[PDB]
Amino acid sequence: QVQLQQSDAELVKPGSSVKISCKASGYTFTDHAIHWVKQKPEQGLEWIGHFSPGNTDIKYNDKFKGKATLTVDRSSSTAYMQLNSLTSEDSAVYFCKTSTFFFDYWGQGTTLTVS
Amino acid sequence: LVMTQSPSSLTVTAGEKVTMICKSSQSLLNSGDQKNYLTWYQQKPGQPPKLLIFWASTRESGVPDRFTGSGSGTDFTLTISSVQAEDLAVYYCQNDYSYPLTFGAGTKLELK
Repeated sequence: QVQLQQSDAELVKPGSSVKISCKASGYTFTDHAIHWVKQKPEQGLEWIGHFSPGNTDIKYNDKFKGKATLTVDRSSSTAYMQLNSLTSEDSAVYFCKTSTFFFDYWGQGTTLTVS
Repeated sequence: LVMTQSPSSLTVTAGEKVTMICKSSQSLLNSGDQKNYLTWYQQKPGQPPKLLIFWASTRESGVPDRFTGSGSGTDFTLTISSVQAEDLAVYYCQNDYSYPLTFGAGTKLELK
């Protein structure tokens, strides 16, 4: 089957920085762009950006330009997102997902709690 | 570009019909291919979102006929003809027309 394994949950001190991973399998990695989504603790999704592997096309949401940076490691079929300058605003579950509605596979999410 | 969903939340009994609304500030109709680029996601608790509807009305593989998307332009609805216990979720509409790919604040379905 298609799988997206996300890194384990992170508890982290403010002004600190974290790197979520998203390890893909069961599909050719380069076919589909990895999108990242922030789920606000109450209710709400925010689209962070996407990273198309192969075609190195990287879009960011203006809101997240400066907070988020999207890397990739093609040799291991893994997308990364790094979050910088963490405030308690950034406390949320972060999902990686494949494509824009043509392929529909999500990571199990990575909780990021900031105290 | 702003997506407004309503209601924020609602409570039904299983069996009853339910409707939620999604307005956008700007039209999602692309006359290029004549489709409304509006996507519905169901997100159950402890779970990632799941595609329900794309192009306003087209239902993803596996999703029951009781989910019906409609509308065009700026004014869209999702309807669950008969709510089931398995439908307890938050429903999000997403703008798939232009960057950034904004979501609504979601309609949270709860049950009695």
